[PDB]
Amino acid sequence: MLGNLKPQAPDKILALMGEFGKIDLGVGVYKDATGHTPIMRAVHAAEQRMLETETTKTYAGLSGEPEFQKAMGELILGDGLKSETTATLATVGGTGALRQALELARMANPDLRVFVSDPTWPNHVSIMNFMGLPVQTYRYFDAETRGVDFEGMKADLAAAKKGDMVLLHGCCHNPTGANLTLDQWAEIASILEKTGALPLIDLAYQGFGDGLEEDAAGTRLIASRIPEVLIAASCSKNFGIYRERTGCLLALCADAATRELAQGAMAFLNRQTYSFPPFHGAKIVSTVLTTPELRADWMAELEAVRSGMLRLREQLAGELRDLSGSDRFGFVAEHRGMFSRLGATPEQVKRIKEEFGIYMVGDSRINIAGLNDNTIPILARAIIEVGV
Amino acid sequence: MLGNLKPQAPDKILALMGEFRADPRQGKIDLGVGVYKDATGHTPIMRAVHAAEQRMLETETTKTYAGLSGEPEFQKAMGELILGDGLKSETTATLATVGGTGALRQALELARMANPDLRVFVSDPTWPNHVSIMNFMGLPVQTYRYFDAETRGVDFEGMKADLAAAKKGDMVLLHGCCHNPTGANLTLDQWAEIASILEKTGALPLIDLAYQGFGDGLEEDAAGTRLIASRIPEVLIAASCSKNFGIYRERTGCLLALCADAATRELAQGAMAFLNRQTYSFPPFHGAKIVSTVLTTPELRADWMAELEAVRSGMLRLREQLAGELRDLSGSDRFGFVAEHRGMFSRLGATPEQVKRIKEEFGIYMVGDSRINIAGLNDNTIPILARAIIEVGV
Ligand SMILES: *Cc1c(COP(=O)(O)O)cnc(C)c1O
Ligand SMILES: *Cc1c(COP(=O)(O)O)cnc(C)c1O
Repeated sequence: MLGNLKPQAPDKILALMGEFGKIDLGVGVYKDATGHTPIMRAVHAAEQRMLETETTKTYAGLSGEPEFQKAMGELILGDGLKSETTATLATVGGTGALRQALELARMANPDLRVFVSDPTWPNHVSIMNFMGLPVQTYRYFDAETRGVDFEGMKADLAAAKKGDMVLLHGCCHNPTGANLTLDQWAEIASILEKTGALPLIDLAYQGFGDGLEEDAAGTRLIASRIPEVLIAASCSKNFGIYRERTGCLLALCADAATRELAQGAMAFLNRQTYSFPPFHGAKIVSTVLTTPELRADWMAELEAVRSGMLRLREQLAGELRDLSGSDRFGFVAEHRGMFSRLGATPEQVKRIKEEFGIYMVGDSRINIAGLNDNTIPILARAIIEVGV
Repeated sequence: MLGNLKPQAPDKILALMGEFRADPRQGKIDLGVGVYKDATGHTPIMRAVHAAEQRMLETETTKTYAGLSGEPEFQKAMGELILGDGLKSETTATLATVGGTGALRQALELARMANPDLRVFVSDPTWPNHVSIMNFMGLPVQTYRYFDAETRGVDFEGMKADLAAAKKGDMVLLHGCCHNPTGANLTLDQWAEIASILEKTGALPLIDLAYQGFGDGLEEDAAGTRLIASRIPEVLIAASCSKNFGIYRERTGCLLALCADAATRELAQGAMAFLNRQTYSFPPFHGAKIVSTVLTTPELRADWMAELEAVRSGMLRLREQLAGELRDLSGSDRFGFVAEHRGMFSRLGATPEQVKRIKEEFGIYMVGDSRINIAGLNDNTIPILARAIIEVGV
């Protein structure tokens, strides 16, 4: 039996995590000045309170806990949360939210295609291939301007037929760092409504872009326009609870009847995959979000992080500038998120890691959070010497 | 498009729970629960577990991404708990999953990858979530005789006669111990015979281990699992930590893939890691960390085993009380099976009419297939339940 198993290729990001004074600029995890990803204050306070209040660990709810579903929905959709038409499913991280989203959609439409961005988070395509779902890409990144090829994106999306799904990153686009503006989001809304394609929003960095509410702007706009939308959210990054594996899937529907259908289908999906969703991380989130004192502190720490990285971006672009007179490496300061695609060709990347000891994802994706004024100059010279 | 979604049926648990909660009767009983409950009808958090969570709170510095297939401490601690000294890492592939269910689903996916023409054989009856998962995946499900309705024991001749029809490559699902929902279990000699059948047919055994420690003890409950692990070169084992550790909601379990050689081990381990990544990526840390901490910390380990021990003994004497009550009431040893059955559950052998006659006449609720939870009994309940059984002529 097991001997017939075909060997499976390594994951882009996770691979370097293993192959890793070395400078780690790979895996999408935030790190403080001392190269450590700390446990957020509000999070630590939440767990302390949990240990004291919980009296049992019995089987809880199949789709998660009501407190979690309600909290997450308000965080993402703000006052646009139409409870009577929204289904919520607690999942094993954002990745699980995506999988469940793909399974739900396929159940409803056995003949669907998925339009993903060029480029996009690698696991998006691996999972789709695994499920056997036909993937279609759409122009998003402009390797020249290092921005978004909006004209090409609209061009490609216009072909989406009713029944197709279009995957968009709610904010802080992994791995490019290039993002759409609110006006651009409104145009996509037009396209989606004209074509009737079901949009699936990957929301894994709410808080790292321009703030909690602003980062959700595009998603709230799509939800206000399109009658049926899917949102897969991850609590890993913005709550700093990566290993807890907590996130959720929101299914926005047109009528209260369809909601019940989807909610049941969602609950069924958990049952056939792993039964109940993990409680610890979800419990942490609901505790932070529902406790005013804890929310305020969380918001503050998250704001501090976002600002820090934004401060690092200026520095990096500045260093490179001094090593170029006055040119092109400014995109770094315009990119919003935790990643930024440089441009270093495949061979250039390997050379940098094997010589300068700095690990960055093959497609030149660098994690700006894992950098500081003591390593920025090193990176600056490292990429300068690697030329082009 | 979501409106063209076929309506998925509700769990069923909730329905029974609602029917119960709605009953205005003051002395209604609920033996349909699927979790352990103490004398006061509560599902406590085990001591060693509460101590582990405290240790973690005071010693953990980060919650970054950890291991894709679980943590080394977890994998080793679990593997040794289940297989004891018979564990050989060079051939054992391990994967941390989201609960036992996750281990099952990942086992099915793994085997289907290895053999697309896989057929699964499950017992009659089995944990209903089993067939459900298989149906969802579209795997051919075959059944083998198991529960003898007249004696409430194992119809072994039927089991082996049916299992003889399994072909090389097919998968056979065995409950390692405390057969859910029947309570009827195989003896080591019967396991030895099953081993001979599996060897002869070349079928791959999938062992569901969700109650190690609830039957006759830790080592005793793993006996059958170990016999097969040594006899059969390729074995898959799906363990759960929900019940024996009382961490139901944490969602902790693991899939062990025993392979014929080290080359196959790396091949299996790589595929298992791939499977987690394609489903939900990294597995949940908390519950697994609690477990490994308890198993590796001597003081904790000891306290945990002592608490499990007490729990097992309590349910066992509770079975004797009921069996004795029935003995005095029937004037026969007809319900002696109650005392022989091991586990948290037991099938009375009552028909749906009987099950509902008991409910409407006695206020005692139970699963439609006459499956009761021994933990839901006590000195007050046993007398009532004993009478109900005799009264409806079960
Ligand atoms: C982090 C991330 C995910 C996955 O988050 P998990 O909680 O780790 O599963 C999904 N999509 C994108 C774009 C991400 O950046
Ligand atoms: C309880 C049980 C399971 C479930 O374990 P989880 O950790 O809750 O998924 C699996 N199989 C059997 C036979 C069980 O009794």
